[PDB]
Amino acid sequence: GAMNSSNYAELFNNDIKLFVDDTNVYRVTVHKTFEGNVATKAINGCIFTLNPKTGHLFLKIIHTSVWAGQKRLSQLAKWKTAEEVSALVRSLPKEEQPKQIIVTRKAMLDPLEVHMLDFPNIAIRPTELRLPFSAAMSIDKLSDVVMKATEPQMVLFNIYDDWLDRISSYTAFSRLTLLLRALKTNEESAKMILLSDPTITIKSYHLWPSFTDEQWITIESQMRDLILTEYGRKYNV
Amino acid sequence: MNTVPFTSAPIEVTIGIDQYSFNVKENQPFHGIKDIPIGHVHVIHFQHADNSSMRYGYWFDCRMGNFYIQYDPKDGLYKMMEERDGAKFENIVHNFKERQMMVSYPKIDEDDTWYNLTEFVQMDKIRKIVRKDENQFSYVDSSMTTVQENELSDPAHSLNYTVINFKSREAIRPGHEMEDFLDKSYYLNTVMLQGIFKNSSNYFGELQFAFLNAMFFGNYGSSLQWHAMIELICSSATVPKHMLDKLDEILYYQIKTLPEQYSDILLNERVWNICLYSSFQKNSLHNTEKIMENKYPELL
Ligand SMILES: O=C1C[C@]2(C=N1)CCCNC2
Repeated sequence: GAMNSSNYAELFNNDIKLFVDDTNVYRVTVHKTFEGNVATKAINGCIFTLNPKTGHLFLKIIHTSVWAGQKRLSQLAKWKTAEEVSALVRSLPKEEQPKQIIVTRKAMLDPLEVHMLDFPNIAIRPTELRLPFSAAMSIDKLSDVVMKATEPQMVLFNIYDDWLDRISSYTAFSRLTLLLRALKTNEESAKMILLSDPTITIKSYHLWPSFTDEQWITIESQMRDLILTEYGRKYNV
Repeated sequence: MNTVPFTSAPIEVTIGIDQYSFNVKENQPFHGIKDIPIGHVHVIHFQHADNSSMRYGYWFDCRMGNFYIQYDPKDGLYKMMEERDGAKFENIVHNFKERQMMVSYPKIDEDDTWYNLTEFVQMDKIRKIVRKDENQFSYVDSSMTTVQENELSDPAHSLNYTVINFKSREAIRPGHEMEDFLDKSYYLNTVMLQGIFKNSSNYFGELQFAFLNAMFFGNYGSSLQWHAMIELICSSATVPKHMLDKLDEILYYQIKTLPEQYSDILLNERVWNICLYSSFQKNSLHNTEKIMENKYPELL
């Protein structure tokens, strides 16, 4: 059934599982036409498919050409997401295939279930967690590969960098969701926090800066402050 | 006009014959039902006065044999039986009629309701659904489960309708996942009509039989069957025009006959709102939509 605060540690056990987030699959800019009507222009998107235990991110880039000539794109985007996840699973060796796939939005359940009928033993689950994966496109290296793509492409990342050398996957996921929640609440401020010290750099093979353990504690505190801040600025408290 | 005699009526019971019903008191001198129209299947059904639990009854066609009812004090129910001695049977019936111990099937001449509810229902098909090949009639009760319910437990006592499952490999062609899930025409026309039933008459017969078992016995699995077969048609963008017009007539008479006070348990709000207001066929069921909106506007 649904994944929530009560069965949270299940994410870090040794049953392979993947989160799938479809928020950034179908992306548009809205604009005025010469006649003064409104129209949309699609831009490249991505499926965010994440193993929360290992940090492996399967970033399937969705090139705007897949929408050409198609109707009802918001609906199509859910089925295209399901199609690509099913294709990913089929491409993996049996012993790497997930036992569960957790979708971040309930509208993905039926599309994914139907595309995965061949895999009756893979559980398709919703979640009551409000996960901030829509903010993945605030990570500069991910936004860059998506916007530069000229054709469909899958790119593999570890969204935890080398953190698992020092911390557990529960703690790494907690850091990830704090970073993404901050970037979603105030991207400018969050990015300022992460880069304000030019002596701390991002390795070429990494997504986030090379913080020491002590620096991560400070960064994490600054992200909480930001989130609580914006929560006041928003509600006036 | 045929007759189903009763040996006796030892226990107080409400007896149904098709859409009619009457009360029989304990040891009342009741000896059966006469003037039953030839040409239709029929159902004779029972609810004991001391245990309204388990409605039960028998589907039969008097053209297929001479049938009678006899109470079994060991198994505690009224049983249908076949009399093979045709002379014995004619003799029994004639005596009971002469003594006027039979109720008359009370059909009004203007009234096509039973025909309209059983138009496509065939005894030969009912006997494939309800498997008990040694009898020519078929027993159904409130508790019998369907093959689909059993997949999700005695097989000899199950209702073998075709299982309708919209999220199944049979329903979904590889490579047409979105297309086949949002427009079920493939599953309706190729899998069910051409493949399983053979024609729409057979499909409507199972649809009608499922409704009647839901209505007369409160059989939950039959109600699920009825709604699934409706939803499969309404969710198909490509349906022959004659099927849609006939479906509208079928459903009209089912909605018309349903007890007003059972609408809450026999009608699925989601399916009916979807079929009448969202589906491909939302504009194709004029008679059904009009009677539903005037009889059960709450459900919608
Ligand atoms: O299992 C089954 C299916 C069927 C009889 N037994 C075949 C005729 C169509 N539905 C009923």
